[PDB]
Amino acid sequence: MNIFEMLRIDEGLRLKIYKDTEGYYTIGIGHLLTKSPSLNAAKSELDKAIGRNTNGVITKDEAEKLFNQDVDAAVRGILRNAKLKPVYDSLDAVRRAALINMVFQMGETGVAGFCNSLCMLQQKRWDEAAVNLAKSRWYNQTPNRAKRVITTFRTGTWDAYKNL
Ligand SMILES: *SCC1=C(CS*)C(C)(C)N(O)C1(C)C
Ligand SMILES: [Cl-]
Ligand SMILES: [Cl-]
Ligand SMILES: [Cl-]
Ligand SMILES: [Cl-]
Ligand SMILES: [K+]
Ligand SMILES: [K+]
Repeated sequence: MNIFEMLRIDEGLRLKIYKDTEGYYTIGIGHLLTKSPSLNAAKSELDKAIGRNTNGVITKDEAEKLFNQDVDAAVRGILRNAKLKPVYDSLDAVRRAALINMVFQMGETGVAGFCNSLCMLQQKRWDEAAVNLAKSRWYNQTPNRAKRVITTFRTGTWDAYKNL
């Protein structure tokens, strides 16, 4: 297991535009296109992202290219973020993947909204952090994914992604 495999499990793979869990047009492995309700706006964003006129359909290779860019940008963003970098740097590689997963799903600003949990993680109070992480909109709206991510933070293992 690694961050790519983990996010592939949590995000799926779809080659046509679809709506994510929040109703927003997305493609590939969780590549958000736009929050606009306009499908034509989403199709325009897709063509810009891929560099050709796609009409809403891409190949697996193209989905994986966007995914690699998105993972890279998430990590680089964490490192540029004065709130998230110290916590990231304090963690082992498995827990780092859980943090990247959260940032991929909700963005840097959203994860910075988890400061109470982030402090507990930085202090390596793993069970306390896990309890606090679940007191969130995130957990309520995507509980199965959140439970996997939280187990990864609690244990520092890949156990939640083993049967999957
Ligand atoms: S998210 C709140 C913050 C933490 C965790 S306790 C810390 C890394 C120490 N950081 O400076 C804050 C104030 C942003
Ligand atoms: Cl892009
Ligand atoms: Cl296709
Ligand atoms: Cl708590
Ligand atoms: Cl879920
Ligand atoms: K998804
Ligand atoms: K995403």
